Amino acid sequence: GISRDSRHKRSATGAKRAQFRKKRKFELGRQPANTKIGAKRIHSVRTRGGNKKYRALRIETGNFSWASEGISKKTRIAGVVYHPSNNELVRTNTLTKAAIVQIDATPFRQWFEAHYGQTLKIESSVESQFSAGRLYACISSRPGQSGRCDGYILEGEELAFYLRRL
Amino acid sequence: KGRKLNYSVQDPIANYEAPITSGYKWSDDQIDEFFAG
Amino acid sequence: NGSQSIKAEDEKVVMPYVLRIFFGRAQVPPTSGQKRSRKIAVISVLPNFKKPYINDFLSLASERLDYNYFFGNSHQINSSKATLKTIRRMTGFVNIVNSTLSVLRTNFPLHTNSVLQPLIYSIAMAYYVLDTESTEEVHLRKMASNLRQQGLKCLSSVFEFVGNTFDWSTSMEDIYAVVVKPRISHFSDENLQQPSSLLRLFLYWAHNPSLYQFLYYDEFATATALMDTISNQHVKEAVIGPIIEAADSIIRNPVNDDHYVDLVTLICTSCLKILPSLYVKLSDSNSISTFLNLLVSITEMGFIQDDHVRSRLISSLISILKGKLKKLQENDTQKILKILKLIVFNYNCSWSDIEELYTTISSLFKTFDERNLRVSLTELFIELGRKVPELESISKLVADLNSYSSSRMHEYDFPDFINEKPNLNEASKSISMLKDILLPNIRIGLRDSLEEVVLSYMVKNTKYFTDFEDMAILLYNGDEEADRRQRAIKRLGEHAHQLKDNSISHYLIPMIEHYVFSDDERYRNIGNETQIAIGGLAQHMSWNQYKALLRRYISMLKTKPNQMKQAVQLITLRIVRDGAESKLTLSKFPS
Amino acid sequence: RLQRKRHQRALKVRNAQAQREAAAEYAQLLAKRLSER
Amino acid sequence: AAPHHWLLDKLSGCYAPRPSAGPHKLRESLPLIVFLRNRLKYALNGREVKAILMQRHVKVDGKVRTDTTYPAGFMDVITLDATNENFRLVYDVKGRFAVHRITDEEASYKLGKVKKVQLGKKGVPYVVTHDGRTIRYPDPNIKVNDTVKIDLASGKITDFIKFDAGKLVYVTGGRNLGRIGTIVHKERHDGGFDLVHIKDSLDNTFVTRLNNVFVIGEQGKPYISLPKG
Amino acid sequence: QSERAFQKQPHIRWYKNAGLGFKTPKTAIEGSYIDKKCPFTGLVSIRGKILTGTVVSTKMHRTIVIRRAYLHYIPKYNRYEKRHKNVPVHVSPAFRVQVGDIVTVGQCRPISKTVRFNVVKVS
Amino acid sequence: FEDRFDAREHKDRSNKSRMQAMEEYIRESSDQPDWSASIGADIVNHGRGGIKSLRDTEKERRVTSFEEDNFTRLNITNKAEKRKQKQRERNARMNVIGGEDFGIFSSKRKLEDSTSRRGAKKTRSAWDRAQRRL
RNA sequence: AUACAGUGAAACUGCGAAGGCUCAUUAAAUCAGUUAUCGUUUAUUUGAUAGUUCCAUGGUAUAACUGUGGUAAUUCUAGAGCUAAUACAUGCUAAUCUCGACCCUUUGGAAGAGAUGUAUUUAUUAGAUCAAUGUCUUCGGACUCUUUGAUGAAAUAACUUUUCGAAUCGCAUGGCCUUGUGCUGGCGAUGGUUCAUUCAAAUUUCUGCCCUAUCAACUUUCGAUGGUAGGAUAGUGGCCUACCAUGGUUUCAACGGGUAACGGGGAAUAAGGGUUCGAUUCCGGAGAGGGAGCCUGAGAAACG
Repeated sequence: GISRDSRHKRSATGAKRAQFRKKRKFELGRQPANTKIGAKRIHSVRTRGGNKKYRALRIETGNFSWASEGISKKTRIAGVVYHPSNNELVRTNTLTKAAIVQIDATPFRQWFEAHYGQTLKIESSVESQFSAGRLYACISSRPGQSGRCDGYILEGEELAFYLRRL
Repeated sequence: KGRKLNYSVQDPIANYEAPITSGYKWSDDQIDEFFAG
Repeated sequence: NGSQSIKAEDEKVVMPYVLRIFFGRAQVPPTSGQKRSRKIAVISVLPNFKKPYINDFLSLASERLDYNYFFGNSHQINSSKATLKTIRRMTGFVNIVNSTLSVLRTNFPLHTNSVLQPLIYSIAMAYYVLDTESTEEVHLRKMASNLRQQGLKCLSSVFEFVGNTFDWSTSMEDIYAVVVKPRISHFSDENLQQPSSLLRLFLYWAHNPSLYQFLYYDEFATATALMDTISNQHVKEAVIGPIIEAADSIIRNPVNDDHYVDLVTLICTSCLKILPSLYVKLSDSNSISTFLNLLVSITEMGFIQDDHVRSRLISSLISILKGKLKKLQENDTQKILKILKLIVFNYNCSWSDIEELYTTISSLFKTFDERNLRVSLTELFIELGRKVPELESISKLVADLNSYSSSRMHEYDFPDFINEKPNLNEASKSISMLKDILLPNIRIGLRDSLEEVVLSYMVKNTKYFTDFEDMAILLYNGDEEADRRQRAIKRLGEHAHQLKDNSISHYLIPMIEHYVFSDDERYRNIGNETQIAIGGLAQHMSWNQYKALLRRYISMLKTKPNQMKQAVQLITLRIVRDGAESKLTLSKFPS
Repeated sequence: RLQRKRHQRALKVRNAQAQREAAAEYAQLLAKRLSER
Repeated sequence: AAPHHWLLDKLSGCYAPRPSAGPHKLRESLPLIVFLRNRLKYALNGREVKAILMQRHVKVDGKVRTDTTYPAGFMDVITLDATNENFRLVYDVKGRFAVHRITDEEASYKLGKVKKVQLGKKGVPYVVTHDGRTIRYPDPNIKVNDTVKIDLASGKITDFIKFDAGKLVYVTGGRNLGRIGTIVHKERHDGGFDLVHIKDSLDNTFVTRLNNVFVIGEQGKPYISLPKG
Repeated sequence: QSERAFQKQPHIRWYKNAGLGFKTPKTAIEGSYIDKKCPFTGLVSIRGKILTGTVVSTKMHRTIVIRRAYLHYIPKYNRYEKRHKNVPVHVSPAFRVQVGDIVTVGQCRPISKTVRFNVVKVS
Repeated sequence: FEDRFDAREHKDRSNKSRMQAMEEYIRESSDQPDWSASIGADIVNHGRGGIKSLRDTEKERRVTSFEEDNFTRLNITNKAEKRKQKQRERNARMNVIGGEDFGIFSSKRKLEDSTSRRGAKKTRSAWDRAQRRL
């Protein structure tokens, strides 16, 4: 990154003759670490005293949350199909916040068969993924700042809310 | 489409390199009789 | 290492049931002692050996919680668990009173019971082990003294074990063997019952059906004993009615009325309790109250009384006819209760109720004139049904006027009790007049005219649908009455209802002036209606802030005139709240 | 060394018996204020 | 290089003493060197005021706090052991720090304006003041700008003064800084020039802010003693 | 009321109150509007000062351009030249503000490059 | 708008309007004596300087009061002394004749503009001037 | 003073330097005050603030130091041999908290059931009622609509390569008899996690003295104007990028034109007669040969 200041750009009035200043330390834009899938490597960068910041690049073990009961359990990552904060970001298959990524939902199968007995009330277009294995789930946590991959599962309303999109 | 495809002329790259006369070691007749088909 | 072992438990399910049962069998083979303790009891135990046993119970709890469906259960794990529980009971009840290792082995025993209840929490209708009576007799000989031990708000080791044993299909064999419901009913009929009493009541209500579907005659007599417990626990669900979980009482009372009719005094107690189920708490919902009144009717269809429960059911119908809730479903249940109450008053009630509730027909206006020409001497439920029809139930307007006039005719033909009935008529007409009704306010005005049977011309001209010369003559009648606490409060309430934020009509200044003139003519009656004037000024002061403050400001200014005349007459009072309301007016001044 | 092992344990249990009792001892004063309010 | 509040004579020096960090801000406090050395003159220079600070005569707010630039702000009771010196220092009418002399039963406490009440962590009610005494558990009816009375032996609130219309208020801030009389008017606006207004000898009127004013007692009975002329 | 991706929803239908003499309309308490930066449900909290004036343009959505003429006692040429000010402001589900419409706003948490004020009142 | 703490408007100025002709008339019509020195004690360098002016002996009295009051000698601070002592003694030998300064008579500064002709009690009403007299 | 014991070259250590010259000309954007940050960082100042334990003390690997040397040579070096820690990094640790079946009456709690943290990043929700001085008194009560008040519009399911439950010291032999350091046992400084304050910084609301329409258009030509999401942030923020809408300022002075902008703006002290001389902070930002990239710290795009 470069900057965080209004001095390089124009305001709501249209001004000119900028030529302002050598940029300070507190306009610090670090490089955009597009977090991907790999082996888990988090860079421990420093800022503002001992404010360590976890910059995750190759995180896997996503803690994704069963919605209707709120069961955040551990799984892997496959790939993001739709994220128009950059439509090339899904072409390159990175992993950022608020992305809709696919999960092999085998521990969710284990929890359902463990606290319900039988195997398969829950919606049908996610029951198809209960059968097959890959369910859609959206990342909540920030791997570029907190270094973690947490998320929430897609269950019904939010599922169709994304499936009608793409 | 503001910063998208500015068809301007830029200062440091206007003489960043220099061309070559013969270039391809083949002939252009070799191009024509190379991919006639 | 606790977090590391928690990770090992969260990943300790990936292997099959064979490997899970093998790891559980290796955990069982630490300190089982099945050669020594599978017969009756253990040979020896130590503090660190019980710590291996307490760790074994903790590992059983962690394994069951991890694999909380299958758990890889085995009879070797069951025998190791029974040996550990018996060794914990033996060490705790045979060691001397030093309490350190005794409390360690007691918190080992409560945790081992929690891990035992976890096995039935995980694998309940999966194993159903046929050699249950070994562990059942072991735990019974251990916890014989736990009679009223599980009676608390949080005691849920043996209470949860009893609920688990009672909420099964064929695991009630150890229940119906000797006793489960006896000790459960002892702690249930304990008088210091906290809110787990409702949990035990729901467990026995669900568990009476397994003891009834059981083909064994011992379980049939145990279901009879569960009905006998429902008859001998007639104070617990009464005293523990502190929440809205009265559907358990309504579900047991319907089950009891459908199941067992054992005494006429029991049916009278059930009917009086379901009468208290509608005369105890006003937060009972529609389906619960309907099923409670239907259960009272179902006990009355079997074994009702002829005078006492007759009057109790008549009071029940006199409340339910003023209710008539839930789109005539409560009205139909009230008609059934009036037809089952079995009296002459109840016979006239069922007649005059069925003749009006015939599924939205003109039989209501037929039956009003029918009972008017053939006026019944019961008259209580008749006045209830004819005052619900005089309220905001649109039809029977002239029939409501004739019903009020006929009640007045009966109250004049009495010439005491029917005058106290007219007191109830006036206390109903007061809440009718202080309302947003249109037809029922005019019916209450007609009832006021029939109670008034100058003043009669004033009432009929206030109910004259003219409102300009009518309101002028009302102001002149107030002037003649100036030159009555509840009576003038009712007249001013009817006037304020006819001029109650109806800002699509003129002369609202003269309407509020007539309200304040009647308020002044009541405030002149200082010996009686000073309290009513204070209440009317207080209600107008509340209306001065309640979402509309245009005419209520002039009402405040003109109700200040009673204070001005009183202070000119005084030339003792309560200055404190008057000054605080002056401060509130000064705060409204800074708006 | 062992006398330090005496004094460390004694100051630790005294620190517990001071702090963890004083905390509830003003939480009960909060309970008195809540009962009177 | 000085402020106005210190009553500092100009013929003193060149470098002015910056107070160190502490309870109060820099702009509303005087350090101990400008207190003892050149105001009531128990010293002649920085060397001997450091000497008596090492001797530890000062007992501000019941603790010693041996420091030269310790920022004694509003009504921190400076206590000196020799000749039982008890000093409550308040604002005069023209912006300076008038240091009134008080007695022991008055220096056994102080008062403090409450700034905010918090549900911080683990269900604990919470109160701060201008010296930042985070004391446990007041009543729920502590609004902003009320007045707690600190114990000064332990830290507990002993008495409480409610901020409402008809209370004796002290103004420290803006162009009203250091006035007393608290009643001509009340006017709470919605973001500025919001206050209770203060009288004069002819009962004149005044405008200030909420945070720039804080209560000291009642109409005739403050349990603080005040200096006179 | 969902024309964009990424789970358009409140962020914890939802409802709160900033207090301090500004009402919340009933659709803004319980309605289908999201209230992302409208301060009644919102994510922002209120502070600062409150300014009042009429508008000039409400052309783009979530842009309320207030005008604010105010008196100032000019001593230079001893006559009052009339003031004018501008401030962009995000929408609220209470009034489609047209030309005229003296409204007021409270200071909070810079939303775009130049907006710190969000509408709280219409009269 | 809002208030802002102004020590320049609650600071004792009292010197923009202190004129020596008015002060001399007040000393004449004062009817309480004036603390003059024993007559030789106020000449300065055996007569190499002046006598000393009234402002100079007032300032000397202030300096000795502050001196005894906090036990400190004042100094030979170079910038302030090269301004004030040399410029002060040169205008002293210019304008102070025999203990009396005549510098003011050679100086344009209007008396009635600043120091007389009251600004607060300006009495810009006939009624206000009538009530100010009566 | 036969394991230490004073002088002390040269080495590790704690800190020191804790704020100094020149050069090109910025019109409330440099500056000054002020509003706010439940929109954010914070060393130091100050006030507060920790409950998971199955069959008598933990490991080699480096210095300084010796010894062999190289090179013209440095605060340049390399082999070989030892050796210590508040250096590195694995690891030893009593039972007390509520509801109280029972009470024996005061020396009152024995049985049972429920307990027990922090630091990181994910979701549901705790966050309408009852008491009278009075409606009717039938001198009893269903009482809130009236007359006043009150609880009230962090509890849990998980990650993290997780920090800790004192290897600090001082003052006081003091109490006990578990038959010997058996328990020591009282207090205070330094620790130690977290919050708030203070300090400082960054943003941000507004206010503040040249003539200017021969500057009437500017802004989308470093996004112009806003919306949605992500990235980066100490966080707010078109600060940057994807997508979308065509906006926004202006004759109520946009935007643009220059200097006695080596002068000005209170930036401040004022002086007992100097009336724009007469006290100072700051001209604008940079630079450590020249641009570029990186690093350190509570604070930096470091005078080192």
